[PDB]
This record gives sequence, C-alpha cells and structure tokens, in this order.
Amino acid sequence: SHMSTEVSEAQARRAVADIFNSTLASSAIGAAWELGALDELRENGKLDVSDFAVRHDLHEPAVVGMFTALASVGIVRREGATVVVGPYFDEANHHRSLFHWLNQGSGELFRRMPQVLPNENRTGKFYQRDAGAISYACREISERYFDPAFWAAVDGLGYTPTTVADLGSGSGERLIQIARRFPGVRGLGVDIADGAIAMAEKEVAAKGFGDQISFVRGDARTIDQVSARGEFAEVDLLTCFMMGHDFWPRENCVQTLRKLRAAFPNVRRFLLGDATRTVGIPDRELPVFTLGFEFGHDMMGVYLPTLDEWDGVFEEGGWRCVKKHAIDSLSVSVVFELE
Amino acid sequence: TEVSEAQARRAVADIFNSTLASSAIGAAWELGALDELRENGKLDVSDFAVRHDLHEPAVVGMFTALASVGIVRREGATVVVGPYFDEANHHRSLFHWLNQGSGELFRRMPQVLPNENRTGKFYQRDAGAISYACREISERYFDPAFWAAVDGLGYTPTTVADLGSGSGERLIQIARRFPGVRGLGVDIADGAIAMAEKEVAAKGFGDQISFVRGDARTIDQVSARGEFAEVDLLTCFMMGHDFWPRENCVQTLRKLRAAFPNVRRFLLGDATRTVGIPDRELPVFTLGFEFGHDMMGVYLPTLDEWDGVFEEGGWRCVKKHAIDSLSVSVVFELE
Ligand SMILES: O=C(O)C(=O)Cc1ccccc1
Ligand SMILES: O=C(O)C(=O)Cc1ccccc1
Ligand SMILES: O=C(O)C(=O)Cc1ccccc1
Ligand SMILES: O=C(O)[C@H](O)Cc1ccccc1
Ligand SMILES: O=C(O)[C@H](O)Cc1ccccc1
Ligand SMILES: [Ca+2]
Ligand SMILES: [Ca+2]
Ligand SMILES: [Ca+2]
Ligand SMILES: [Ca+2]
Ligand SMILES: [Fe+3]
Ligand SMILES: [Fe+3]
Repeated sequence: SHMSTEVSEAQARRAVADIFNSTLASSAIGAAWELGALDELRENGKLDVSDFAVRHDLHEPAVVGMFTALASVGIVRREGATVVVGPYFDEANHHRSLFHWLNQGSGELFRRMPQVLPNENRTGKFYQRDAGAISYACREISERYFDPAFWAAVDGLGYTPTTVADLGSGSGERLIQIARRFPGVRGLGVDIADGAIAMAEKEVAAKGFGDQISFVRGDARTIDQVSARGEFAEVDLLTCFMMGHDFWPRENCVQTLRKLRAAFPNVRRFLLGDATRTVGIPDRELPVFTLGFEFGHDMMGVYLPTLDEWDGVFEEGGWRCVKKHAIDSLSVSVVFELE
Repeated sequence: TEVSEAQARRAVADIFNSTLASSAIGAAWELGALDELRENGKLDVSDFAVRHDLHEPAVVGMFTALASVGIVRREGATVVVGPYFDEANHHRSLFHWLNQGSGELFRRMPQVLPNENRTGKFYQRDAGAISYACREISERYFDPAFWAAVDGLGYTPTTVADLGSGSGERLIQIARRFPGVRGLGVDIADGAIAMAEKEVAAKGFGDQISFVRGDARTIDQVSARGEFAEVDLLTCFMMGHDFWPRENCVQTLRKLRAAFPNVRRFLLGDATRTVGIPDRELPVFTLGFEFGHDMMGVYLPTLDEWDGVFEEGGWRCVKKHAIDSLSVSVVFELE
C-alpha cells in the first residue's frame, strides 16, 4: 500500500523525520559493523553500552549516539544502559556491507553531489571515495552475495582445474579458497591496485599457499600488454567478479572479451559475476543497494550494462554462455558460466 | 519487534534509499531544483539539466533518490512535487547541514569514536557548506523570534554587536530596520569576515557596519574595546552551546558582561539538548545536532542548564521565546 499522493501534516512531519534519522542510522550501520557492535548484537542479542564503550576504548557519548541512531528507525531498541536487537536488526545486519559501501566507502561522492553533477567540473579527479573502506566492504559483499553462485558454478565445471587466473583478484580470498578446494592447484591474480597486490601477496603467504599463488599488475582491457602473458597458456579456469561493468562500454567489452579469449586459450570455463543496471523498477519499490549502485555509477560517469546487454555481447566477445545464476538480494546481480 | 520478513526488507531498503534522498535534498536546494519545484510544482529534467549545465543521468539519479521516499514523483522526464515536498523543502537547510555541511563527520564514525584518535583535528567539516546552510537556518527558524525580540526591546538600539556575524546578514537586516544604527560583527573565521565585509560594502552599508576577528569565548582578548563600550544591543545565535561546559559558560558570560558594559539587552538564540524523547519519535534535526556534537566532543546544555547559568554568569533573563520546529530551540533576552 505505499504510493499515496495525499498525506496529513502529521504523516509528512514523521516521514521527513525518518528520512533525516535514516541518514544517521545508515551511517551508523557500517560504523557499528566495523567497530564489532553488530557482531556482538548478532551473537548475544543484547549489549551494555557502557561496557561496550569501555572494552573498545570508545568515546561513550558518541557510542550512545550511534545506538540511538540505530534505535531511531528500529534496528535496535534501547532499555536503560542496554541495547537489544530490534525488529529490523537481522535485515540491516545482513546488508551491512551495502550501507558501509554507501557511507564509509562512497560517502564523499554522494556528499558532493552539488559539485559532481555540473559538467564544467567533470574531469581529472572530480570525485573521491575511500578505497580502503570500499575494499573492506567489497570483501564481505563478495562472500555474502557471490559465493553461493560462485561455488555452485565451480561444482558444475565438469573438470578439476590446474591453474586459475582471477581478474580483480583484490584480497586474493577468491584464489585462496580455490587452493583450499583443489589441493594442488596453482593461482594467478590480476589487479590494477598496487596495494591490493601486496595485501594479496601477504594474504596468500599467511594462509599456507606461498608457492601455489602469485600476482601481476594489469588491466583486462589491455591484458595482452602484460609481461606474464606466456604463463597464461597453462590457465584452464578464469574468474572475474564485481568489475565486469568497468570493461564497458560495449566495444571495449567486446575487445576485452576477445583479448581474454586469445590470452587464455586453454581456459575451459570463465566465471563472470557482477551487478547490473535494473530497468523499470518503480521509484517507491526499490530494494536495498540498487539505487546507490546505479546512482553512484551515473555520478562517476561509469556505464552500467543491463543483463540483456551482457547477454547480447558474449558471442561477439568470442564466448558461449552455458549457464547463468541470479544472485539473491543484491539488485539484479548475476553469475555467467562462459566457455 | 514482531514484523514479517517483508516488512523488514522494505524498512531496511527505505533506510538505505533515505540516505540518498537525504543527501539529495540539499543537493536539489543548492542547484535550484527545490525552488523551481516550489514555484511551478513541476520541472523537466532535460530542460533543467540543460539550463543548469548538469550531467543528465546524475540529475535523474538525484530525482529518483527523492522519489524513492515520496518527496517528488516521476512521470517521464517530468518531475512533480510529492506528498512530502512541502515538509522536506521546509527543512532543506537541515538536510544540507547533515549531509553537505557535516557528512565527513558522520562518515568517519568508525575513526572518530575510538578515544585514541581524539586529539588535534580529529574530524573535518565543510565550512563553506555549513555557512551556506546556517544562513537559511537562521532565517527560517530563528527570525520570527528574533524580530519579536527586537520589537519588544523597550529601546531602539544605536550600536549592535553580533557574535558569529557570519555573512553579515543579521547586521544588514538590523540596519535596514534601524537606519541610523552602527553595526559590529565578531567572527572567528577570516573567511566569514571577508565575505561579510564584501557583502556589507556592496549593498552600501560599508560606512555603518564593520568587523573584527575574535572568539566570543575569549571576547576579553578582542582589542576593539572602545567600540565595544558603545554597544547597547548584543546578539548571538547558534553558538552559545560552544561556551559550555558550565564553568566555561559562566566565565564567558562574565567576560561578555564586562566587554560590553553598556549593552542593555543581549539576544541569545540556540538549539539545546533534548531529554526523554522516545527513539522512534525523534523529530527532524534533534538526533543530528545531538549526535554530531557528542561526536565532536562539544557539550550541549539543556534548556534548564541555560536557565540555571545566567545569574552566576552576570545576567538576568527577562524574556524567553520557544522556536518552531528545530529540536528544542530558544531565544533568551538577557540583561
Ligand atoms: O564501487 C563500485 O565501483 C562498484 O561497482 C561496486 C560493486 C560492484 C558489484 C557489486 C557490489 C558492489
Ligand atoms: O553610505 C551609504 O552608501 C549609505 O547611504 C548607507 C546605505 C546605503 C544603501 C542602503 C542603505 C543604507
Ligand atoms: O554546527 C554546529 O556545530 C552547530 O552548533 C549548528 C547549529 C546550532 C544551532 C542551531 C542549528 C545548527
Ligand atoms: O543469454 C544468456 O542468458 C546468458 O548470456 C547465458 C546463457 C545463455 C543461454 C543459456 C543459458 C545461459
Ligand atoms: O529561566 C528562564 O526561564 C530563562 O532563563 C529566562 C527567563 C526567566 C524569567 C522570566 C522570563 C525569562
Ligand atoms: Ca499507502
Ligand atoms: Ca514541465
Ligand atoms: Ca569535509
Ligand atoms: Ca526552568
Ligand atoms: Fe563499479
Ligand atoms: Fe555547534
């Protein structure tokens, strides 16, 4: 029953108030996550705010503030010095990486909406986001949302892989997990980020797989320029998650897919997964994330293909699509099994 | 806490979209959108992006963000005011303050809460943005009570000083109302002074109104003491909370008393900390003001705390005005 055009002054006051407080609740969700509060609430159902502030060595008045902000829209409920989980807790906590993405990750971009929209201002470094924050969030996003379909696609391969290349390798947590599934397999991540390489080289070393897995600086759109080219010949599983839209526009993508094909000519399966642009979802029925993903990419000047556009580009790219998975609850997100 | 899993999905999605709405309101304001919607009730997003020279797809996003929570309604490339437009638009400066002025603060909630980090410049805000909003906040929420206090002063001022003079607009208006008056602005920010002086000069009040850098907390250090002695009306809006904690406010009030010994009336308007409002009935702003200041480590007195400090501070409160509708806000007439 949402969609009315006619409301009382009471309702309108209340609604504009909730929009205001949601703003704070929404920033608080990502913050509370990162400070270990959501976890503890998930684990114990309850928490004493004073004891929290002490244990974690936090300024207590703001801690009160963070919880009151979560309480203002029903994520938690306050009783005395106690915070309990609220009716909206599980849902919010579930999607906690998405709010973090929105606020801590991408907060600056959306804050400067009045400066980002005007054309004259659109060149060089016309926006900023917190790459450490994004990273921190995209890690849980990849796990909470993409893993099931990722693992499902891995199950239905028809072969044990021997050498896997992961594009947008990042933390290396995709490749690390591969090694753990397929004992003897070798890994190879590719990342534009200098910092992601060392974070990954460190990550790998720490988890047992030092001589199994290595990384390289490089960019899918010019993967043929990359000096490790010669070793791509032995790769028989390729993977690429949450960056496919940055291959776009279409012709870039076609080319990028063709290059990928030639550069990895013994790849049997290529697992590609990403969120896509939605179409025709009504303004007042938008689910979590959708609006921020699409809006932020518009504000960054970055094109987002629809599912159909992905469908329409693979044959041209030199790939056959043999299986597709829908992601649960992250806009219209998908995993394609290509060969 | 008994709701369906669909209830919870929808509520959580509203919080998320609300975030983007909220930021959008101040954006829309600043870019002319809200005003063009108030005047005509409609707008064409292509037309509007073109005239304003904006990247259209971001413009659409911005208007979708607003429609996602009922502020506006989209019908093609036509944007129409929605059920919550009047109210949103009314409080637009407050959303601006939260987002454009103070977004960097609340964003870094994880880095700002831990005590170890809390030294030096531990948070950042956008002084230009904040100033932009404070202008309207002053005018939409404080002015009615402000002018009512001016109307019942029982004297006609001859020299007025305004602490946190900002853009100079308070002193300007005072001059438009009392032509003979001299005006004196105290602001701690060089850039407030520069703006105000420029603004005062352009409008022709450059010979009546002038400015000095100073912190009202240390008003006794501001070496323009002779001009201060001539002042018979003192104004201070939206910063009294910054005189607290209590001991500090007592001292500041006593120094203000001394620095302006011929002030007859002293107008002090501020928002104050609320008490016992239920979490799910917090009105607009309250949570922002209070939570933001707890994050900045700045004390907020209650009303009663203010009422109980003036005598020790060297003043007698003779009149008090309630404000609509800015958390619990107030104007004291002190003497
Ligand atoms: O931040 C970005 O640029 C993204 O595109 C983030 C993203 C992509 C896919 C799923 C979730 C987030
Ligand atoms: O010095 C002057 O310019 C004035 O006459 C003062 C003034 C100018 C313009 C409007 C009101 C007062
Ligand atoms: O921004 C601050 O730190 C303020 O104190 C802002 C303010 C004070 C009183 C009313 C509205 C905003
Ligand atoms: O067009 C599609 O739907 C996807 O590109 C993948 C796919 C195609 C055919 C059968 C299954 C999956
Ligand atoms: O105590 C109060 O309510 C205010 O400090 C000011 C006031 C006092 C007495 C009569 C009127 C106003
Ligand atoms: Ca309804
Ligand atoms: Ca029109
Ligand atoms: Ca800032
Ligand atoms: Ca009282
Ligand atoms: Fe992206
Ligand atoms: Fe303040």
